[PDB]
Amino acid sequence: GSGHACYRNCWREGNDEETCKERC
Repeated sequence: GSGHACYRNCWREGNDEETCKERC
């Protein structure tokens, strides 16, 4: 769902895992 969706876009755009785990 939306957390996962968030996370894939966040990673896809170039952000690291620690950033995208915090964002999403």
